[PDB]
Amino acid sequence: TTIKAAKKMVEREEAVVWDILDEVIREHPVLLNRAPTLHRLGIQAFEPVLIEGKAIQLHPLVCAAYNADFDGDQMAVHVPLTLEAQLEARALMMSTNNILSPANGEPIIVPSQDVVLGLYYMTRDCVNAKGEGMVLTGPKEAERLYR
Amino acid sequence: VTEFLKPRLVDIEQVSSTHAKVTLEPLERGFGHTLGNALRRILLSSMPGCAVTEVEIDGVLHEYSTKEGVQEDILEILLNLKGLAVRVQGKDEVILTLNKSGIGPVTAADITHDGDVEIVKPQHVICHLTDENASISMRIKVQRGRGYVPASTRIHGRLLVDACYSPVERIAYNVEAARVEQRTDLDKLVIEMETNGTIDPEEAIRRAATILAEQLEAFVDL
Amino acid sequence: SVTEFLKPRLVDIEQVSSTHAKVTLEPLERGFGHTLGNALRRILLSSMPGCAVTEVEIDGVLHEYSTKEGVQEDILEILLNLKGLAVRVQGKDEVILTLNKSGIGPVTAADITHDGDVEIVKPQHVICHLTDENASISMRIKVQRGRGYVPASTRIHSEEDERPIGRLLVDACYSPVERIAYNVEAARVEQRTDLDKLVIEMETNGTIDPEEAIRRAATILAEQLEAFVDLRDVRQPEVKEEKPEFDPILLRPVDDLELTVRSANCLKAEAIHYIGDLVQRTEVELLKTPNLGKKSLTEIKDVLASRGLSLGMRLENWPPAS
Amino acid sequence: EIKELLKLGDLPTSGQIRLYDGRTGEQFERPVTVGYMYMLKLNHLVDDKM
Ligand SMILES: [Mg+2]
Repeated sequence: TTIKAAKKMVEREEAVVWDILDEVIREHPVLLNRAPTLHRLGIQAFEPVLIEGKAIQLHPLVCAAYNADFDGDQMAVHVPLTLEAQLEARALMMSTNNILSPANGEPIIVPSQDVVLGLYYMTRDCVNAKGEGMVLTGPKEAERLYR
Repeated sequence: VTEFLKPRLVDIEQVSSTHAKVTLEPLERGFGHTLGNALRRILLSSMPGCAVTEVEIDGVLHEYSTKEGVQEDILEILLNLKGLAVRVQGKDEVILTLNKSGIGPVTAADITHDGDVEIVKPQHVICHLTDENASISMRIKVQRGRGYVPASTRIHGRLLVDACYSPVERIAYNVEAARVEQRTDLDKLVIEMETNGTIDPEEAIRRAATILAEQLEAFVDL
Repeated sequence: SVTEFLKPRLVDIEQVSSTHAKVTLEPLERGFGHTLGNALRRILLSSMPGCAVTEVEIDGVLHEYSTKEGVQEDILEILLNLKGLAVRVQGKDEVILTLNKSGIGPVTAADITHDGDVEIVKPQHVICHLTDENASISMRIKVQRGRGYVPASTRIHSEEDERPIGRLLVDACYSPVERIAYNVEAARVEQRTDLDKLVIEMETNGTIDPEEAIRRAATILAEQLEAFVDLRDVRQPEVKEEKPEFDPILLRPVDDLELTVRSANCLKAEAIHYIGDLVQRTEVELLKTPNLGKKSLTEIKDVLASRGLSLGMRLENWPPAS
Repeated sequence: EIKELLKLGDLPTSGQIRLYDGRTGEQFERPVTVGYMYMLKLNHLVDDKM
């Protein structure tokens, strides 16, 4: 009940502070920002989650959006604090609302690499592979068969 | 301390009453994947159940035909029966007959019953029919085995079929993060399974757990 | 018969060397080969009770970044080598070994002062090289037992551990297994086929014994499996608790407060053993004691009251349990 | 000459060895390439940034 004790507690990191934080950011959006923000996507919003280390994990597709390679490229973060701002960031700049690039109405979130390879290998056809010629009672059936 | 962390699950979601999604939390830093993998490999292959494996339609002694009387090529009827789950108590093997006259579609409710066996979903649409005068006559030999037994290797006249003895239609599991009060991270397991309707999913999970415990029995000492 | 199959067992503990060991489990029906193999590999690599070094302190050292006239390797290399040491302890869960050497020579493992329960696994493990003539190294080594792996800074608990500057904190890396390979093969069993004889080969520190490690891992796996062998809605959350208000200090005796033993025998001779019954001891009911000056009373007021309580309060919660 | 050297060792010439995921326990198809590459560490470690 006193700010001084609050500073003491956050300085001692008693697990109470941990789950309190977990609750307090449960819906609190935040802003990931590339260093040179070329176009409108250079800054976007996300609902954060807690991880370890000092790095900033982020979904791959959106890192292809920023033109954000993983060569050590640093990103800045920005928490919107006033209620209007938070609701705004949820409404406009959350990534799930920007899939069509404002430049060209083509989809900006395109699976670029290391995932297209996966599917392309999956959706291929070796002529005589183990199991050719059967009949399968549904996709789940063939999945069980393959696993 | 060599005394582990056993989970304290939070949910057993039972959407559709045959397709369950269990969650467990927390596990050790690596136990998530190991338990998921062992359980999946057991449930898919090593899980005693019952299915149909031999079929004989007294007209079509062939692996292929176009049998008048229905609008289904024989292969379609065989694939439709391959999913026809059926539960048999202490009996180990039985043939069944399907003399159903009339017009409409063949359902499992028409299957000539036995005293011991039981049909899970008689509403299972076996096959439709010509609009007139077809009593498709077939005998179906079912069995009680281990798991998947493809018809190819079944070759060792007649008409076989790829048996599916295990009662799981599909199973997957995903391991996510799970925080403990200050601990960095642990494995939160999420097992989603869709079963053959002969037994509830949780029943299958506990069955696989028991089968693996019986496997291990000759090692633990407590 | 065709269902409810048989069960495996451990038929051999063949060790091709002092470290490389091989065990053979059989029989396995089908698929249980790879399943059990991978599961046991994961369990083994993950958690096995190890006993590697966790703490050291040498005389001349003030920090692991120092040197010491006489020893060839620097201090940091000595730390790395010590971490490389492999040892087993049997009774206790930690021990303090001592190593004293003087004169030219390669200071190795066996040259430490072993106790009756600690047991070095390989002597020629080189710790350092005393190269100067009258060089002397005398070090103490706290060796503890635990599970898994833990780095150094993550072991911080208080400031008294780092209070002695001579404290050096090697990151404990104890996991007796070093590599675990396995494979299945067709077992020519009594009367069946495709029964899979599983073979597990393990390169280990000579710390853990093969069958010992196997059975420990199997117990771990079986227990962790038992957590949902009968899974249910066991979900934890509950509310509206009624807690015994008294602080756990009251259950504890006087010696659980770091007090002088004289005042301890004094409150002994004045009918005080618990702490919930010395708070039921009025202030006039303390100094009447045989030979309380101020010092024993200093300890009394300090570790009883000055830590938050009073030197006797008219409380009416105790006993809620005694 | 690299092929000859690998042949001197008891390792396959293709420089590709089958594997086994520690998670699944099963194998990968398409024998992967595994060797011993040199790896540095740059003084851009995260402690100086975060
Ligand atoms: Mg870059």
